[PDB]
Amino acid sequence: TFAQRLNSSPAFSSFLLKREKAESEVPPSELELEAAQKAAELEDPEVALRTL
Amino acid sequence: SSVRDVKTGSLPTNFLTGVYRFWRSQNPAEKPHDPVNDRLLPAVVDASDKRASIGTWATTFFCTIISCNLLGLMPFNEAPTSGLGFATGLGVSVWATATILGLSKTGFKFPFIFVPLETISYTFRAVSLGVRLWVNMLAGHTLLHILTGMALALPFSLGFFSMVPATFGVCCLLSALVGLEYLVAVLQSGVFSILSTVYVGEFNHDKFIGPAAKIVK
Amino acid sequence: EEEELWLLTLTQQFKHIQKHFGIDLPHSVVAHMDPLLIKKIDWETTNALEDFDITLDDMGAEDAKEQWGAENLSHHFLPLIRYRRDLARKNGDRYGPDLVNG
Amino acid sequence: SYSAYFAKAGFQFPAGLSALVAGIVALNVCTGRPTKGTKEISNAEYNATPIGYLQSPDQHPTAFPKVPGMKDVHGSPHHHH
Amino acid sequence: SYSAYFAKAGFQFPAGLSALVAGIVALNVCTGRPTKGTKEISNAEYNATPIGYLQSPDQHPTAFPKVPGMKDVHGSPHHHH
Amino acid sequence: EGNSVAGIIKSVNETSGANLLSSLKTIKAQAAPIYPAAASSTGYSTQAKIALFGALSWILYRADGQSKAHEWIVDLNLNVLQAAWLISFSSLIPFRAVYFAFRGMAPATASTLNGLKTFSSISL
Amino acid sequence: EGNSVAGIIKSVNETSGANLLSSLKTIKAQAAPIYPAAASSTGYSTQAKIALFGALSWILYRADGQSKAHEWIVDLNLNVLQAAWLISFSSLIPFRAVYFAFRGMAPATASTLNGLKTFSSISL
Amino acid sequence: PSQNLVSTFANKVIVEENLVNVAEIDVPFWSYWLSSAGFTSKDAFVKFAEAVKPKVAALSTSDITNLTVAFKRANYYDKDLFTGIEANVSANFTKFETEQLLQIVATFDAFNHSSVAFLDDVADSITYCNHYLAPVRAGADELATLLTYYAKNGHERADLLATVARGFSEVSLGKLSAAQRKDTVLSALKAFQTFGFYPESIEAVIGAALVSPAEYSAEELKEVEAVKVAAENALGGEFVLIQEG
Amino acid sequence: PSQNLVSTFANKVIVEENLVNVAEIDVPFWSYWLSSAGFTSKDAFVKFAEAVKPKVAALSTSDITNLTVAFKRANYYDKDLFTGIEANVSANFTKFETEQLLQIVATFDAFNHSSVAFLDDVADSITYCNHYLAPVRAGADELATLLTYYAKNGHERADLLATVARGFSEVSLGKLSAAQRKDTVLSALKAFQTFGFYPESIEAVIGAALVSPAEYSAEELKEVEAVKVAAENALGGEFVLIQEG
Amino acid sequence: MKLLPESLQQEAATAAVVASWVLWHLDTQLLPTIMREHKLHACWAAAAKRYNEKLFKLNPSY
Amino acid sequence: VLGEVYLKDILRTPPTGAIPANVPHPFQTSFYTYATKKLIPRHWYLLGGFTFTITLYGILDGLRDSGKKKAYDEAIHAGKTPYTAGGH
Amino acid sequence: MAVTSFLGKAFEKYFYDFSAYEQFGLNRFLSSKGQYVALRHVGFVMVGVNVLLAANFPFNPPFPTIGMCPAGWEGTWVCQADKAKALEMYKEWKKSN
Amino acid sequence: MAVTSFLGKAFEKYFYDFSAYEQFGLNRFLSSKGQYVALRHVGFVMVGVNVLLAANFPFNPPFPTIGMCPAGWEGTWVCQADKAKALEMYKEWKKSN
Ligand SMILES: [Zn+2]
Ligand SMILES: [Zn+2]
Repeated sequence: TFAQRLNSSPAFSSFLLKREKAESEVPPSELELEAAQKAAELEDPEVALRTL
Repeated sequence: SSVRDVKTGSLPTNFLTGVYRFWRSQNPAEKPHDPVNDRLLPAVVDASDKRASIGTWATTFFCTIISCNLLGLMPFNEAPTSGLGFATGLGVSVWATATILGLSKTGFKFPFIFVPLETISYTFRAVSLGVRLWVNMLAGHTLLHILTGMALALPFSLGFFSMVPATFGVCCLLSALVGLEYLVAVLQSGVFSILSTVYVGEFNHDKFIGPAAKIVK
Repeated sequence: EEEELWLLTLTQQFKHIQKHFGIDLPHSVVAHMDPLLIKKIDWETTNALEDFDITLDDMGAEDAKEQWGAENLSHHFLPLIRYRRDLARKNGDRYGPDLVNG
Repeated sequence: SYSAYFAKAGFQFPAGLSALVAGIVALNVCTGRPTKGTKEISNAEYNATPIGYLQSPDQHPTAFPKVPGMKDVHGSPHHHH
Repeated sequence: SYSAYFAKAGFQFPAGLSALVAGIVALNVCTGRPTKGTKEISNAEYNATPIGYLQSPDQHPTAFPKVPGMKDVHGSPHHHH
Repeated sequence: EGNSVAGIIKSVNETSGANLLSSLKTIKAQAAPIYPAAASSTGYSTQAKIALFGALSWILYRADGQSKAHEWIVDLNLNVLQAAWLISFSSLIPFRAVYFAFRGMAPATASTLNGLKTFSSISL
Repeated sequence: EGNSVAGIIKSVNETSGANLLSSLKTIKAQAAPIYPAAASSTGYSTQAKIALFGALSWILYRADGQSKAHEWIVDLNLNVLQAAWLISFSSLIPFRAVYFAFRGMAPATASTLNGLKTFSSISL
Repeated sequence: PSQNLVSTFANKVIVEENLVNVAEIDVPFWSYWLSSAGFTSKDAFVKFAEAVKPKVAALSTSDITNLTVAFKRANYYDKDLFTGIEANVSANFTKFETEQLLQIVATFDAFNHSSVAFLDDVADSITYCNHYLAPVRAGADELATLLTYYAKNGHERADLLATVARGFSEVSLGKLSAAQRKDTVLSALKAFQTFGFYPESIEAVIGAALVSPAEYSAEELKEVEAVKVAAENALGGEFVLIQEG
Repeated sequence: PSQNLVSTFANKVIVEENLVNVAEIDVPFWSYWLSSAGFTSKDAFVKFAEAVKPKVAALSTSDITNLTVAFKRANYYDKDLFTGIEANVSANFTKFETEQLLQIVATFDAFNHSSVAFLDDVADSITYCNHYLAPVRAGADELATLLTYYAKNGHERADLLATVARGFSEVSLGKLSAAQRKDTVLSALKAFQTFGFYPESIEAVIGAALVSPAEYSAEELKEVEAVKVAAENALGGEFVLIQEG
Repeated sequence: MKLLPESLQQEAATAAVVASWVLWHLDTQLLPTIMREHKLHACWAAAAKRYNEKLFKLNPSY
Repeated sequence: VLGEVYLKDILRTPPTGAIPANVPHPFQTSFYTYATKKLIPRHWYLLGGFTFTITLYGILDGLRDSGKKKAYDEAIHAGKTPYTAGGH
Repeated sequence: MAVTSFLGKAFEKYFYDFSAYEQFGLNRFLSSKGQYVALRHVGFVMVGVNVLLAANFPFNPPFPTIGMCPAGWEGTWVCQADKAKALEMYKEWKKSN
Repeated sequence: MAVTSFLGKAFEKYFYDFSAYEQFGLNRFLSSKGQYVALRHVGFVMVGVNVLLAANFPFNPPFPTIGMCPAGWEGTWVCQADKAKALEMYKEWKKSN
């Protein structure tokens, strides 16, 4: 998700943001969470062919 | 010869975007009567070529003064804008930039008994823009020197780590004056460059060229 | 699969910008992926129009703001209309959108 | 994913800082006047004077003075009082 | 065959030259004595003297002198002769 | 470096039907973008040492002339007053709220990118 | 980077007899050493500019104080006498004979390398 | 013998045969700056045109712009150099700028030299590879040269004509002298009717003639009024000059 | 209350439980320098020995030398750490130096811990991967520790013994105190007869005992004279001390 | 206290050197970087409706 | 087909080999392009305003030393010492 | 250690989770944490003032005392409000002390 | 041009094959080339001396003249062997000239 890609950003490995989480500001919505899981299923391109 | 690589969405890139877009918003462009299309696009581009870069100048003076004012609040450092030639030398240089812009609107010729009184109140803007920055950075630091001398008179005379309710009330008064100095450091860099957009933006007006011939309906 | 290289380069390049823009994308990768967008952005900075979208927002030009954005991604359709023009030139015809009345 | 590319290049100065530092230093050393507490003398005076008498007491204040106004050197006792 | 590998890295200083230049400069500026033709004065004299009178004539020789001994400035006419 | 979609198109065209579905994870990874790997430290650059020795050479030189300034104990007790606020700013500023407040100053990070809506660029 | 002889041994073992003699120029070139190619100029490094501006900043500063030296015309006519020999040394020193005379000062370049005489290291 | 040694040095060391022997290293630098100082020298430019021909295929875009406007000012036309120049432009057309292409075309418009692959790659580059307000920064005497070079060669690119028509306004024509504005307005209207393309900014190149018709003939104003009626029904209205205010 | 606040700060912030909480970052740096200051602390070294075990396989050679001589001075023997140490040495044996291996072996010789793969990769490294005069720079009390560690474990490497026998001379034994020279000469001759290897520089470790036999017993001089007759027929001659001059 | 400097022109020229370096650094280094990522986002957000409609009319895939 | 000679130097994919160098702006390349295209056409009002202040403050530095010289001569032509003799 | 990598991790766990507001209890006496910081601030100043004075105590103060004297001094060089006077008395006192 | 690549190639072909020992003939008058260099050397000094003197000619010489005067000067400030004397005479001459 966006906040999960922000947590591994270079900004959050900085000293003042090291113990911070990007989901604490605005959390990922239920559609963003369920579409990160759906995108994890389809990173196998064989699973994407057979689904389609 | 090889430039450095920038991460997109860095915090200094986001701060300076919002800072530049703030000072650019202080002198907005004026809407023409015509709709802006490919007919009016060279008139809009030429309207931008004749406007001064006050969006760039005001964030030059914001970023060079807030960096200088906040040096005075770092330990072992004094503010450069606490000097008379530095701080008033930025105030005259804004005033001369406004005047050189307003003098070029013609052909560099300078503009009954009224106009020496419009001029005086206009020439005082020169010294008032810089002295307001200088006196604020001087009078805040000077009061802090006097009250640190008073607050040192008590532990020098009385005990070290003794009779502590007398020095606690003045170490918290000293601490709340350094905190006000962080507010005056940010405000006076804002007031200097708000006023630079006002003074330079007075002569930031030219004629919209526009369409001289049309095909109506 | 005739024009699938162009349509899937547009897809793969925007999906990589969108995944990474404002998080960790370097400016070198943007200027690699989209060199003519960076070239046209640099023209506005060079020619003192670095606030041109703020100028069009000051004067309320909402349709010249959409033309400003569309003319700066205008080169995304250039690999297509150079291909479709070299189809129609080798097939004897003329390219349609090159012509005034056509 | 690009986080380890930005950790490789470490600290770097702003991209023209050597022209700011060479511009502020060139204003502080090309003053065109003697160096703030000194006075230019003739070569006949400089070759004839000890280095303890070229020094002024005002230009060497005491590094942590026990009395305000303590100086480290004393200079020439040949005053023109 | 390796000739084009050695053309890539261009000029380079000797591998510790910044410690030689910082050592020769730190011997020429940390002299511990006034700066060769000047004399340390009090602050009351420096604030009271014009910058044309702080200058000595010996310290400003003429850049291409038509007569040997020409100086550019003239200094204080208040000599103690 | 040619583009990776023409590398995908070529690598899928010259495979057979039998090893198509096995090859799809090595054509996926041959066209993934490079994310360079986390190298070893080699810490504190030749300019991070100039920045910290030059800042220590400045702090020592400013504290040297502060200690002979005729108000030397008042000058040295102002660095304690000024550094007390640098300590109270590390403990009071919400640094995650400040980070996301600067992200809203910039319109580039205040929203998501907006073009290319996937139904326009299909290739069926 | 594994060693290129084990790359030769592997590439010759997994070829067939029919394409052995055709593959021998691409196994030869896969195990040739890298000689990096002549890149573009990017001339005058960030330290070659310090070396030439700092030498011009030295020559101007030394000629500045030479011109007010009380023997200024004798000082400035000694730089003409000294630079006359820098010109006569470019025209009289045999620079190829000097190059091969310094190569004989070093025993590393005064001879050829001497080990490993080829009949001891055969593999038949 | 001081005057004799200087005069002997001047007749064997500083001549133009050694001035073109130091000029062999970088050609388009020395070609451009000498021609701007007034050094035409038709058979000294032939030494340029063969010393640069093994290099034209790998020149930067500001080098190619420096070759063509130098070989325009020296008026020398080497047809087998100028096909290597147009094969530099039509192979690197995305890297050229409208500031650079409007000077390359005006060289190719004097020396009547064109290709169809070159005319497309200049029009593809001005329209798509360059900023859409780059015609506004051009100056209308260079845009009219580009408009006629596409009408001389019969090349109808209706996307290029909408781009070049941005750079015609009261602003861009007002920076011209009225001798040069007249030579541009007639040259731009002659190209706008050759394609039959009447954009909404044709009413600034027409109105640059009808606001001062005492510099024009009645033959040329018949040419202008032919385009005005041709543009009036295309844009769907009638022409009207504006008195300002 | 100034004394109360300092004493409260001292019992909750500066203890040895937080001294080992800053020492978790780089272990073999802090392990080595604290043990050289006299900080043994057997169950503070157990916090070291598990904090470093995910790192021993990737340590530099001067880090491995710092672990073993710290865990020798603290006398703590972690058998599953010391197999990761000997798997660092026997995987990077070409990178270790004789200065570093003679200190790692003397740790492995106190704590009687060996492998056959470790004993070969230490002997392969001292003999082939290191300079052949590196035993001469060693000091003979460390070489005798290496000689007995190969005789305790019954490992006959006749190439290693010719290398370590360089570092026995009048020079190397003369830098020893006569209490430590005696503990070395008996320890070196006991290892030289265990392999039956009598090099030509055994006549300097024998002659270090026979030039001052009043520090030795008659039991130990019977041990010495057993090796002298065993070395005399091997070298093909008879022993003779030299009066200098 | 310290009111007038030793040279007013030296302090006024220090202000002009600092503020012209900030002008150069902003115009040359900061603002090209600002506008490269401001206007990638802004051109994509302004063209997005006309880009996608132009692409819908172009690809023959429906 | 549309075959990658049409996408050349127009549209590239995300890099797979290595991350390239950043493309310089023309102003980061050369100060002469900055000076002649932006600094002098757009910011000459600031450079004129910084020039006015350095000139004006050199007038005021000239008035301050011609007033120091006036008070200095009026003590050595009046038999007084021109300063307070330092203090030490 | 690695000189940039050890105590950066030590300062990190001194900055973040090392908290004397909870490890020393201290919620028993203080209302919030926003007022623990607001007197650790004033506590840092009072400690830093008392260290700077005591690290060189026998000094004639540059600052104006308000008519007060430190200890049994009261007429010495430490309390003398004329500075050229107290320089003479300090030089006499330094031979004895 | 490329500023390091043009005149490096121009200086190379000025250094190497540009030779006024053969392009100006000059083997007719000179025996070797080892003595063409041995008086191009002395020719460089005599030219460089005569340029340095003439580029500022009206000057009182720091070096001792041997009792000689340049032209019609002979009693002016240019030939005056007392330097404080000639400074006075130059300042008078500079108002007139
Ligand atoms: Zn202070
Ligand atoms: Zn000399």
